[PDB]
Amino acid sequence: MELTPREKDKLLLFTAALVAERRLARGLKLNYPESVALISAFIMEGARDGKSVASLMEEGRHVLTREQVMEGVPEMIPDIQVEATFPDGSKLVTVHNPII
Amino acid sequence: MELTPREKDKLLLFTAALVAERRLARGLKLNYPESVALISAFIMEGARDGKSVASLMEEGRHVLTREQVMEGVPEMIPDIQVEATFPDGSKLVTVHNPII
Amino acid sequence: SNISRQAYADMFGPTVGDKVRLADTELWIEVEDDLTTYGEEVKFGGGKVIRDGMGQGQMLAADCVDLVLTNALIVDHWGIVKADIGVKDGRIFAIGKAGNPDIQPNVTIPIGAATEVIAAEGKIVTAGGIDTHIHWICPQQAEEALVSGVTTMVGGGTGPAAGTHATTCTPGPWYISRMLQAADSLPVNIGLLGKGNVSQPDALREQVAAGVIGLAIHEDWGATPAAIDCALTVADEMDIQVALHSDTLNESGFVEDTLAAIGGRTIHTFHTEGAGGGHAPDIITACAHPNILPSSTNPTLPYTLNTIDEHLDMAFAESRIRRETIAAEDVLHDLGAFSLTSSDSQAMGRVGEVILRTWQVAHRMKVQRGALAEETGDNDNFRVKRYIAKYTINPALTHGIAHEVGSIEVGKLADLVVWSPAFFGVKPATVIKGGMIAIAPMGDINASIPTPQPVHYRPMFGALGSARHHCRLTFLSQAAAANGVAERLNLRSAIAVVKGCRTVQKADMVHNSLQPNITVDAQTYEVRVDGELITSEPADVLPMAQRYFLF
Amino acid sequence: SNISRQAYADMFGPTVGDKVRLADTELWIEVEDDLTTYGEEVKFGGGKVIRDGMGQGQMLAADCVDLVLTNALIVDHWGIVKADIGVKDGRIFAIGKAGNPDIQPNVTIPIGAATEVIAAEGKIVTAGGIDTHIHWICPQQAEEALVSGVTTMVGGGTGPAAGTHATTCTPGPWYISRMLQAADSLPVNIGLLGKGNVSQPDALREQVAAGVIGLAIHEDWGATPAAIDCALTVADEMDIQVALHSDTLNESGFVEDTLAAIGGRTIHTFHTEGAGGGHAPDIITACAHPNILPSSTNPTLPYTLNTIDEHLDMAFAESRIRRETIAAEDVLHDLGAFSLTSSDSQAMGRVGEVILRTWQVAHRMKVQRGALAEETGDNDNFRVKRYIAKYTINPALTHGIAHEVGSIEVGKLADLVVWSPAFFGVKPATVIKGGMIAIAPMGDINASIPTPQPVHYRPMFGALGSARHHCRLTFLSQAAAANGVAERLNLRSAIAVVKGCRTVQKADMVHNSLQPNITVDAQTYEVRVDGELITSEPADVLPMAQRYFLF
Amino acid sequence: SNISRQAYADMFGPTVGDKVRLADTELWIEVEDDLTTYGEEVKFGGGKVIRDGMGQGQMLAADCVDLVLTNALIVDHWGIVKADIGVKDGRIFAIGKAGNPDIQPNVTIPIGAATEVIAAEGKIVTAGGIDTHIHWICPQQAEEALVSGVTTMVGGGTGPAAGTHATTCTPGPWYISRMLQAADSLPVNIGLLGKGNVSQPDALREQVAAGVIGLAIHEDWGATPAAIDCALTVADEMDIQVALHSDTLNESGFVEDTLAAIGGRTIHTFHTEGAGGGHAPDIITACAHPNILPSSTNPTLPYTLNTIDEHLDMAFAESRIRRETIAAEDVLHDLGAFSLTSSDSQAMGRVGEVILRTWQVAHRMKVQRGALAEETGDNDNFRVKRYIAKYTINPALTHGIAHEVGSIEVGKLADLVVWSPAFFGVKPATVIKGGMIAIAPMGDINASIPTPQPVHYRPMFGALGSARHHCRLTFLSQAAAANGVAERLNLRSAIAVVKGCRTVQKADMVHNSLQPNITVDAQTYEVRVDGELITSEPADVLPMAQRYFLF
Amino acid sequence: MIPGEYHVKPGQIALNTGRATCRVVVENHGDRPIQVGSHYHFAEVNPALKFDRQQAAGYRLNIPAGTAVRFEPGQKREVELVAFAGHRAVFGFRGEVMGPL
Ligand code: NI
Ligand code: NI
Ligand code: NI
Ligand code: NI
Ligand code: NI
Ligand code: NI
Repeated sequence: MELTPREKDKLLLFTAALVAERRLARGLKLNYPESVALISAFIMEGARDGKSVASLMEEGRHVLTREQVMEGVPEMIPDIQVEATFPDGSKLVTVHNPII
Repeated sequence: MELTPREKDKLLLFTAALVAERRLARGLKLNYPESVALISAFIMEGARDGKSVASLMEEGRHVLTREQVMEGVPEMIPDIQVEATFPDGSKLVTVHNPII
Repeated sequence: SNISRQAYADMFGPTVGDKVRLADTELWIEVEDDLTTYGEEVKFGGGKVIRDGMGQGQMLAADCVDLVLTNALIVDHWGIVKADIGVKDGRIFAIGKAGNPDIQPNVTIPIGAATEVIAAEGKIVTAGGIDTHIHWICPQQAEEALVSGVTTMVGGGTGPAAGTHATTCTPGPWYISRMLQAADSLPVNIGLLGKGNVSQPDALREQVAAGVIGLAIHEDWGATPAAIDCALTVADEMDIQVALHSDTLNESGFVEDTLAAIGGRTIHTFHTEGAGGGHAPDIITACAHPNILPSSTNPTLPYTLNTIDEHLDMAFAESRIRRETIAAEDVLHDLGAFSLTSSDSQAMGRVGEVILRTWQVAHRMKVQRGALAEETGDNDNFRVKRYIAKYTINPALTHGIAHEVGSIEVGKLADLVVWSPAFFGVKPATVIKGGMIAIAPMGDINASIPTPQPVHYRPMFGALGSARHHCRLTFLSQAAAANGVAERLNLRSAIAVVKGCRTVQKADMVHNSLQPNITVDAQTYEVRVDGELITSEPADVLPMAQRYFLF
Repeated sequence: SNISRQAYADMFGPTVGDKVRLADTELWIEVEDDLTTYGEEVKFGGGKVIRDGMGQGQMLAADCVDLVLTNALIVDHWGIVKADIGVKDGRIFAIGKAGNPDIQPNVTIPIGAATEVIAAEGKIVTAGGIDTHIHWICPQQAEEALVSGVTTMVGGGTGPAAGTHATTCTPGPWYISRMLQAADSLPVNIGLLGKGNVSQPDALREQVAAGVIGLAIHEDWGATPAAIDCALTVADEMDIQVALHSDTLNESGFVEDTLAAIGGRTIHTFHTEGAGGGHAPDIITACAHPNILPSSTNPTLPYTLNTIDEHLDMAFAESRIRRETIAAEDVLHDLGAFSLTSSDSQAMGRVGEVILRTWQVAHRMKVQRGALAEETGDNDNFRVKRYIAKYTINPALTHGIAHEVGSIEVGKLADLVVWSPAFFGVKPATVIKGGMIAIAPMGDINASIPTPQPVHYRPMFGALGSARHHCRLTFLSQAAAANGVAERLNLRSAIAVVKGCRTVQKADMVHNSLQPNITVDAQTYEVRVDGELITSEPADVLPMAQRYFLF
Repeated sequence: SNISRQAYADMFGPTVGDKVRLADTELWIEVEDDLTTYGEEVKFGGGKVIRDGMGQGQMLAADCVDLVLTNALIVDHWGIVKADIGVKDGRIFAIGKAGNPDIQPNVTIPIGAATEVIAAEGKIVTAGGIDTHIHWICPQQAEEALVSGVTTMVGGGTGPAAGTHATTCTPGPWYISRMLQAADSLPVNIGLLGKGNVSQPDALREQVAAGVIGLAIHEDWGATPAAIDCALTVADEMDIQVALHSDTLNESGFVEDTLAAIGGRTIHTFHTEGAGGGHAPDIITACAHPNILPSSTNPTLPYTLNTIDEHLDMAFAESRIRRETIAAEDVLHDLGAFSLTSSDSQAMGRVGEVILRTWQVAHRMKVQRGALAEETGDNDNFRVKRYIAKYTINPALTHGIAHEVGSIEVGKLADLVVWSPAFFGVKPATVIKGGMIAIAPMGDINASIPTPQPVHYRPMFGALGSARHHCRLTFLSQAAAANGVAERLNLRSAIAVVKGCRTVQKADMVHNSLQPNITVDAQTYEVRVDGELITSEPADVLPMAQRYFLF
Repeated sequence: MIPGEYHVKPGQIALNTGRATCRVVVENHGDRPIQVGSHYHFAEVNPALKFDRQQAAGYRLNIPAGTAVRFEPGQKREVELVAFAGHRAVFGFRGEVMGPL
């Protein structure tokens, strides 16, 4: 595999997201780190699929709603950023006010 | 648990494989690190089940086909090697030309 | 006897006339020369050639090399050749034919009992990259860069502080000293830059005397003509380099005024295209001057479909990010108008993508513009030499460290990178620092061989304590070296001093000395060279991307 | 011109009269003062104020600060104010108005070419916490504590050995020396405690002379009146502190006998409530004495629904764990009867929850008892000053290191923590040690900015090799310092000596000097102050909990 | 009073006559002796014995031990006994009865204020293992080995280079010096081996003078009679050991010629069975000679169902991997014909399985052949002493370091491993190096106790900076020590010199001195001792495997 | 498209050109296999191989560098030798020359 440090670092995000994903499924209102992890993993998989930066910047705002997260969490996350390898290399995705 | 360094290292392989496994399910053509991670995790679980080295050396070549991976990936992996604890201790499994 | 060419390549690596594809790109190199004597190649292994009385001689340590890289396919600014590489005392000893003079002919690199062996047959060997635009935001950047093949890092900062986020500056004596000490813990060659934004010369001389090898002028600290002229004056007297990030706001004047303040004195212009900073929208015109050493930062290399969308978040937004200059930059690189490539680590740049992106530009340029006028034969050798020079020798020349590193030449520090042709520019097989392997991909530590999964990059002996100190360089200014800064701070690593920063000019940039008559339209932002429009199309897919990375 | 207050807060942080909620608690602070000159605030960035000739002067390094924290909202035992913080030579230089005296008025903190900048607008800045109850069970505790905002650690141990599991003791010269050497590798200020359980003075003097800054008396090694008196005698002559964990079994006598042996001499009583150890069930009465400096360990702070169930596993079980004393403790803290909070790391305490729990107690106390008699105005400023002093200045006073750390005062070591108001007490934005950032949250190392995910705490330059040595302190006893222990062991870090341990008394504890007429009912275990019953209700939910943590 | 044996075992560990199962194997040990005085055992904890005036005395540091391991069940080559272990100055002080002579009888290990305590009741304590076949492919091997219970590592290499992949050689002065410096960063005792394949004596003397403690002769560098004789000559004059990996190809001659070149001089034969290398197919016959010290590498221990299939990838393949010799090897170990076990780290061997596999062989041999002729009583004590000696004292004797380590004897370095009977040989409870815990299983760092999950091995204080240096040994050759190599390279760790390498012979191997009349059939590869056929059956399932590991 | 693929031009390589060579019939008289290396001084190979040692003086196998020739027990075959160059000084092997020639 020859995994570089950044690929291994992203495995941490992926795993943090598996935690949140399971909790959401049980019907829990997600907390701060859970929300960030869940929305971030979504975007990375978006790039894997080959979606464009512009598309993800939009789709990212429709992953979790204000009624799926704990009180105050939406305000604790003014935006979310994550990079991933798109077909045309690494690109930065910024989702402003992801939770509404 | 008293996890030694090698057990923790293998957790990295397992997790890398969870990534590939999900992508394959979506119907994506897997890339280099994804293929290696997926075929490797398969073998480790084989040893857990108690299969012999000889069996796995064969079954390992039937996990992914040339039409499930990106172009050039089969040639980038002349063989795959991974060790796991079989009922009779740690053994090395070598799968030559895993993707055909 | 006789052996077929194919069998020969599989055994000793390609030879004269054979071509090799670089990773999954469209770039093909062709072996221009082979320094071996057919049938006398050295190979290591049971029953092979490198054995006592055979390929290994009876000479003492002083009469033989410490390390030999056998059958290496060298790719450097000076040539793409096949040969054995000898390393002695942490430095490149020779490029020739290795073996035992007792029984072998033409041996120039003697193998003895004290010789360690690295089998490079079928591999491509290159010098370590040199990034001259680092923001020391976090110490983890060195590992990321080392893994990618960059062995030297020049820049400044003090950690995740606002100043460092925005600029490449290690402010003052105290922080400079602290960073020089922290540097001993990093597995790469380091050289610091101080804050050059001051109109009082003594405040700059202190920093140079404290240890910095250059002064970074940044618009966030005030890139005014007074500041610029002041830094350049001290630079001229202390033989250090100045890196500039001009006034994007055009507050003190336009690009012509900045150029006027520079007054024909040597200077390295950071991210000359402008997206990373600089007079909007024509800082790019600077590449036409003889005293200007221009470089690009990597997020804009090469022009792709998502580039623009991405840059907006990373009124003067649209004046700074211009599709027109972004496209032109790629061509200007292909022509040799831009001479360097750098990262701009965590401040609009990716630390581990300097090498990777430089090759992506080369690929896209071949695809779009075909062969260069300098190409000879049916290969891309000249384009490969032009682009590899961008992150190796040219950065080394620009900062006055080319006497120590930058290329595979005898007498230089042995900072080498071994690559498997299928992973060239993406994931290195071995990363050698000062004669010792510092980082390499390593499999199961408990396995019966080093190859079983999981295989990922792990630190090696060359990155450990005192061994690391002995294999890395901390670059000082001539003044700091003279004041005994290394002894005062009790620096443990090897020391190198910079020189020749003021005398380098655009003409000295290897394969990248073009000074084009370039113009930028104040309104449309169109870039024109000799009146002809310069531009390129955005790539939708690139090589060295999704086929190699897990995320 | 003019600017609305809301816009002003969003730009430079809150000012006089504005209130801020601490994390997700009910605690609200209000800016009591602002040291700036409106319109002259310093801000860093492109086009901002901190630029050559503008907010940045022309002075040499000696005439300006090394680091400036702009627009910081300071929260310290002495006040909750808005101001710029200057740092020079690793120490707090000044708290005032930063800028350039050439063009700005009232500048007390000069910014020059040698000045690095940290933008603290909208952030809360505090001193680093000080935990005086560490069990050195593993070296990983330092990172955990540093990330939480604790920059100094006092305690003892030699690793995961039975002695250390149970007590805070580094037994004898050999182990003391070994730990002093190992300490250089840790990113926090350290001071060791030796085993004070001996009735032969010379055996204690050796340990103090070996390097310890205190002696921990623990019941597991025999907390007898003979032992106690012996430790206190040597403490009086060597100016070191004694930390006590009394005889829970009442084997040698009851609490009154222990108190009698102490004989009015200064002593720090560990976990004075008793759950962590001490005469059952009234060790808590010790907080009424003038020579007693009382602290609580964190697993009992604050009283919640699961506290009791949890403590049983973590005949004398029910005599040690008492709901009555557990509830009283929270109130006694709110009143200033208990002056310190500590962890008791991995021996009935959580190393990374000292700060977090102290604020949870404050919250629960406000909720249950309302405003304190000392409150003025409609805020919780006094309660915030009373509680922050518990893990900052008071621990520093108790152990004789308040001359070096403990608060944001000029001349003190620059151990500072920057917090975003929404994560106050939970997850720090920046952790500065000795003038350098030692640990901070950091995103993707290969990203174009330091913010992309995943963001987690990673070590910075201040935690690297020689830079770390220069930014941390190893506290020695006056005798060890005199015997040249640092030179003999070849300690590489900065050295500080303790003094004033014997002269501190309950009255010196900032905002926590109450000596209540407290009684404990031998049978019912009820705690009463002046006859009135002291108690509180167990919380079912707490702030700074599930909203911030992944597990 | 009186106490039942069962209750006694649960409180102080087993005593005389009690048996204990080793992990999940069929091996049962029986306590042969107990050095305590019933009713006077020392126990630590609240209210227990080790307290001031009681089990703890009033003596000064010089008159008491630094560390005491209470109620330890020692398992060493000399006996399986119950006793307290005293450690002073990083070395084994005594094996006896610990306590306070003031009130207790028969105290031989005095406990004082300076004494740290490790509770070993119910645990098995052993010396640290010694692996003499390391390939320094990566520095991560030291952690893997340390966690398994191996505290000393001898071998050679320079990192992941071809030479090191194939051989245990640190080629020449430069690399030797570099590795000696890198070694200070590793938490295990280290001794390097140089490339002994040369027919010029001066080239070997240089390496020995540079620092190596031995010379490894490997067939990949040419294991010719000329080379062998040359290495042995220098070895005889410099008192260093030679490790041999003979000519598998039979190129220069057969095994009898190699033996002839050795000429009755002391030599350590690597992987004497042959699968790892050596004259095909009878290198195994070497174990019959008095000057030969034979060892096995671990991938072939013990013979199981997957062994053969696995080895082919890890014409001369079938000549090297022989089922016949693989099976015989296990028996030859059980008889004492093979005296050592090693790994052959990442070059046909598993670094963390030396101890684990040695016990698996013992188990399988008991199962297949029953009790040894030397057994007395209904236990496996003799077989346990014979096998434990294989990776402890014998390796130490073979390489001339038995004066420093190898067994639990007074005056030796305190390299000890504590094991819970259920995890013996698999996962250690504590790993002590030079008197300090270097690595141990550790739970949640933020937990209220060190036991909550997740529990995994983490580095301790004994593995930190200067503390580590003080607790580890770098073995030098007498010449290197005399030339001041440690001072020249500025080595920071403790130094030990090797001696007695030339005088050891097969007869000196503890419990493994058998010199059998062994023959190997050139065609059928059958191994015969005195004409009788030697063989064993392949195991389908083994203990210390799937019940303990997550992967 | 194959990442890092070669495009070797067709043809052949002539090894050790311009050097004296001689053919020798060799027979393994041992009961165990013997494999000789490309650069091993032939005149000093395993004593069980019967051939004119005098003719193989200063010669090595004329095969590609790194390869070998195996001789099973009783095997007889003709091999081609090529002369050592450089200083033509043999050191090591079985120690029969240890000097020039
Ligand atoms: Ni810039
Ligand atoms: Ni930049
Ligand atoms: Ni306590
Ligand atoms: Ni405690
Ligand atoms: Ni070997
Ligand atoms: Ni080996």
